[PDB]
Amino acid sequence: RFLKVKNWETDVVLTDTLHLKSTLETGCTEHICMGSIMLPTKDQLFPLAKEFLDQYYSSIKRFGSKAHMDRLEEVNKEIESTSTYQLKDTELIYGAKHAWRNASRCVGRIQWSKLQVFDARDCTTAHGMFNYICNHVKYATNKGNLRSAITIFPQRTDGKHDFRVWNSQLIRYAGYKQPDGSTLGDPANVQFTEICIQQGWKAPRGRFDVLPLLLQANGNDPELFQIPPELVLEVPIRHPKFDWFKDLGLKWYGLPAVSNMLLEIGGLEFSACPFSGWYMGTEIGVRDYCDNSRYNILEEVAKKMDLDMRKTSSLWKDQALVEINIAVLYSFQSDKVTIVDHHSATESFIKHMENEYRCRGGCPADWVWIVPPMSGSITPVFHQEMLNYRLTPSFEYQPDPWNTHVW
Amino acid sequence: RFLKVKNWETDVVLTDTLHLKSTLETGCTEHICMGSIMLPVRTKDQLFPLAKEFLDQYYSSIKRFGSKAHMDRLEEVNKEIESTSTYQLKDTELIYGAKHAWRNASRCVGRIQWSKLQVFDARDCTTAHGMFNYICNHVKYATNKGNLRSAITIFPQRTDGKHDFRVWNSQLIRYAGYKQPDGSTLGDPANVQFTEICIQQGWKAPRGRFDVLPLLLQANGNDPELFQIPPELVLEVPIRHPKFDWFKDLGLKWYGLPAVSNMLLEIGGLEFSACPFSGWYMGTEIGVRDYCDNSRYNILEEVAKKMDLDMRKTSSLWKDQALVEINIAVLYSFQSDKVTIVDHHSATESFIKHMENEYRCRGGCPADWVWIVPPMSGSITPVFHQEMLNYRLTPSFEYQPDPWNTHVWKG
Ligand code: HEM
Ligand code: HEM
Ligand SMILES: Nc1ccc2ccc(CCNCCCc3cccc(F)c3)cc2n1
Ligand SMILES: Nc1ccc2ccc(CCNCCCc3cccc(F)c3)cc2n1
Ligand SMILES: C[C@H](O)[C@H](O)[C@H]1CNc2nc(N)[nH]c(=O)c2N1
Ligand SMILES: C[C@H](O)[C@H](O)[C@H]1CNc2nc(N)[nH]c(=O)c2N1
Ligand SMILES: [Zn+2]
Repeated sequence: RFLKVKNWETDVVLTDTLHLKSTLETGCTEHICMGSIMLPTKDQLFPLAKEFLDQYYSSIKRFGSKAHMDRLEEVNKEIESTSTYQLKDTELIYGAKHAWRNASRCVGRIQWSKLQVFDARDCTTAHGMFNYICNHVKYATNKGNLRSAITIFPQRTDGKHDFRVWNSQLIRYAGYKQPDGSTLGDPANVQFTEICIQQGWKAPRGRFDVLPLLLQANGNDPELFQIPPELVLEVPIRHPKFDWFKDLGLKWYGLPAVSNMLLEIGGLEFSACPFSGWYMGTEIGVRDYCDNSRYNILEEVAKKMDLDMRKTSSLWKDQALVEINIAVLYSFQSDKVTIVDHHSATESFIKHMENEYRCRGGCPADWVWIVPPMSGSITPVFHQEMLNYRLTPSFEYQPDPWNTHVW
Repeated sequence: RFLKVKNWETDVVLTDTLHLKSTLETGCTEHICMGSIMLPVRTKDQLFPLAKEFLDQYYSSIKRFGSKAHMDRLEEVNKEIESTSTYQLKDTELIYGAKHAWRNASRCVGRIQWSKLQVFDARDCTTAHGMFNYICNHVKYATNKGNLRSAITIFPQRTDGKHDFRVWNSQLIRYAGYKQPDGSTLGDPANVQFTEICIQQGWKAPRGRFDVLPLLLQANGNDPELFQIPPELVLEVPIRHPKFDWFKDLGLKWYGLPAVSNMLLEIGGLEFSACPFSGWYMGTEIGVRDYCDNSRYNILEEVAKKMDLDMRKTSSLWKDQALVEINIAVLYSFQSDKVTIVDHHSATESFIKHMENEYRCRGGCPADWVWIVPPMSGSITPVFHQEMLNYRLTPSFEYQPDPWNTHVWKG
C-alpha cells in the first residue's frame, strides 16, 4: 500500500503514497509486466470534472470553501445542460502544468512549474492555428535562450470537429524513398512527407528540408503552411577536435516541439496542444543520427575516424557514438542554443524525485524512458528504482489523424 | 489470450502464448508497474501440484505425455510425498530442471546457450569439505584453461529449513573489500561486509586491492567453514589497452569465471539453496559496472586524468569517453589471453535470434528489458528496440536472503 523505492548507489529510500491516487490503468497485471511495450458521456464527465476541481482547490488551499463548492455546482450545472464545460484560465494553466508534472516518461520535469501557457481556445481556422504556432515558435526559441511553452487549441466537442496538428513535431526534416531504394533525409517522416506532397507541397528533395505545417481546424480538411525560415533556429554540427566533422553536412533544429499528443484535463480532451522545451543531447546524437532506422550515420563517421570496423569487439560503434554526441553538445553550446547533456539532466531529475517525494508523496517515473540511450549506468537514474503509474491531468497518444479523418 | 511484441527497428511482430503457463506473480498490477524494482518451507499440501506440473512438463518435453512411465512416476512421487513429505528427482529430471531454470531466466541475455549446461549432481554431499571438493571440480571443469564451459553444481535440497546447504559467498570467485579507518575502501566495495564475515571466521586477509576471497561453506544447516580455492585454479587476466601503454600501470586485473553462488533453484516445488552456476562474462559486466560504478572500483576519474580529457564540464562527455576505453581494454585483454568473453553487440544480437526462435518453437520467451539492455550504448544494441514481456515460469532461479541474517549459530 505505501511503497518504497531505493537508490542502489546512495541507499536513499523514498516512500510512495501518491500512487494510491492513481486512476488510469498501466497495461500490467500480477501475471505479466508490460513495462517495455511502447503503447499498452455526461455520466462519465462529472466524476472527472470533480476529481480535477478537488485537486485544484486543494492546491490553492481552498478545499471545502464556498468558492470550491460554488464552482463544483457551476460546472455541474454547465455539464447537465451543455454536455461539456469550459475551464477557467487559472484551471487551464494548472491543468497543463500538471499534465507535464505527471508525464512519467519525461526526465525534464524539474522545470514543470515554469511553463508558459498560450490559450488559443478562441481559434477557429487553420490560418489562425498557423498564427498561434508561429507566435509559439518565436516565443519559445527566444533567439536560442529557450523557454518552455504549450499552446492549447479548442477542446473536442462531438469528435466530428477536432482540432489537430498533423505534424508529429512543429519542426521536423523531410524523408523521401528513392528508386535507388535507400532513403534521403529522415526516414521516420517518409509517410508524412508523402501526405504533404500528396496535399501539394513542393519538396526541395534535400537531406534537411524543414517540413510544412498541416493544420486542421474544426474537423475540416487540413492545410499546408511554411513556417517562416527566420523562425526556425538551426545549428550546424561540428566537432571541437575533428575538422572533417563539419564536412559530413549535418545540422539540427534547436526547438523540440511535440504536436501530436492529446492533453486531458478534468475529462476534457485537447487534441491539439503542441508543447516545446529544449533538447537533451542524446535525443539528436544517439537517436536521430545513430538509430538504424533514422539518419544512421555511425558507419560513415567511424570511417572518418579510421577505427577498426572489422570486429564488433573493438567497440567502434561505441567510440563513434560518443564523438557524435560530444559534437552535438559542442555545436549548440557554441551557437548559444540551450541544450542539456544526459549527465546534467539525469542528476536534475534525481533532485526532482527527491522534491516530489517529500512535497507530494511521490513521482511517477518510467525507467525504460528515463534512463538515457547511452552510458545508462554512469547516470544516477540507472541505479534508482522508480514506480510507474498514471495520474491525471495527462498527455496521451492518439491515432495519427489520416487514419481517422473524413474528407 | 495472444499477446504481440513489436521490434520497432525491424517491424518484426511476435505472438506470445507461453505467458498463459505463468503461475507466479510479477509485483505489478493494473495500477502500478514495478518493472524497475530490483526485488519486488512447504507442506504436502502445496507440494504434489508443484510436482505434477513439473512432471507433466518433463514428460511432454520427452514426447511421453500420458505414457505408462509418466503415470507410474506421478504415482511414485505422490506416495513418496505423503510418506516422506518430500521427494527426490531422477537424474534426468534434475538436468531438465536446471536447464529450464536457465531458459526461464528473464533477466539473462545469454540464454541462447541454455541447453549446453553441464550439470553436476552433488546431492550425495554431506559436509563442507565435500562441498569444497565439489566446487573445486566445478571451477576447473568450467575454466577449462580459458575455453569456458557453462556449468552448475547442485547440493542437497531443503528439508525442514533447518538443515540447509548454502554457499555464503555471492560468487565463487570475487575480490575482498576493506573499509579503512579514513572511510576509503581498499578493493571491491561490494564485498566489504562479506569480507568482514570471513575475517571474523579467521581468514587472514592479505589486504590488497585484488585478494581472491575464501569460500565460506555451510552443509546440512551447520556453521560455515572457511576454505582457500587453490590459486592455480583461479584464472585471472591483467587488464591493458591496445593503444594506451599506461593502462597496464593502473594495476587492474579481473577473474575469468563468473559463477553466481547465492541463488535458489526451484524444480517441481523442491528448493535447492546451494546451486552455484557459471558461464562467461559479457565485457560490460566488468568494464561498465565492476570498474565504473561509483559504488565499485570507480576508476573513471583516474582513467580520464591519464587521457587528459576535459574534466571541468560533464558536457565534454569525459565520463563517456573513459568508459568506452575501459571496455575496449577489458575485451582486448580477455581475447589476447584466449579467455572466453563476449561483447555487448554480439551478445544482444544473439539474444534477439534466441528470442525469435523461442517464440516460434516455445510460443514465448519471458524477458526483462531493464536487465537485458546493456548498461552502455543501449540504443545501438538491437534489444533496446525490442518490446519484451516479462513473466515468471518454473523451474526458476530466485533470490534468497543472505545466510548471515538467518542462520542459527551452533558455536
Ligand atoms: C524543458 C526541457 C525538456 C527536456 C530536456 C525534456 C526531456 C525529455 C526526454 C529526453 C524525453 C524522452 C523523449 C524521447 O526519447 O522520445 C521526454 C519525453 C516526454 N516529455 Fe519532456 N522534456 C522537456 C520538456 C517537456 C515539456 C515542457 C513537456 C510538456 C509540457 C514535456 C512532456 C513529455 C512527454 C509527454 C514525454 C513522453 C511522450 C511519450 O510518451 O512519447 N517535456 N522529455
Ligand atoms: C554463458 C554465458 C552467460 C552470459 C554472457 C550470461 C550473461 C548475463 C548477464 C549480462 C546478466 C545480467 C547480469 C548483471 O548485470 O548483473 C545475466 C543474468 C542472469 N543470468 Fe546469465 N549469462 C550467462 C550464463 C548463465 C548461466 C549458465 C546461468 C544459470 C545456470 C545464468 C542465469 C542468469 C540469472 C539467474 C540471471 C539474473 C540474476 C539476477 O536476477 O540478479 N546465466 N546473465
Ligand atoms: N527535449 C524534449 C522535450 C519535450 C519532449 C516531449 C516529448 C518527446 C517525445 C515525443 N515522442 C513521441 C514518439 C514516440 C513513439 C511512441 C510510440 C511509437 C512510436 F513510433 C514513437 C520528446 C521531448 N524532448
Ligand atoms: N556472465 C554471467 C553469467 C551468468 C550470470 C548469472 C547471474 C548474474 C548476476 C548476479 N547478480 C546477483 C545480485 C544482483 C543484485 C540484486 C539485488 C541487489 C544487488 F546489489 C545485486 C550474472 C551473470 N553473468
Ligand atoms: C521497446 C522499447 O520500449 C523502446 O525501444 C523504447 C525504449 N526506451 C525509450 N526511451 C526513450 N527515452 N525514448 C524511446 O523512444 C524509447 N524507446
Ligand atoms: C533500479 C534498477 O532496476 C537497477 O539499478 C537495475 C537496472 N538494470 C540492471 N541491469 C542489469 N543487467 N544488471 C543490474 O544490476 C541492473 N540494475
Ligand atoms: Zn509492469
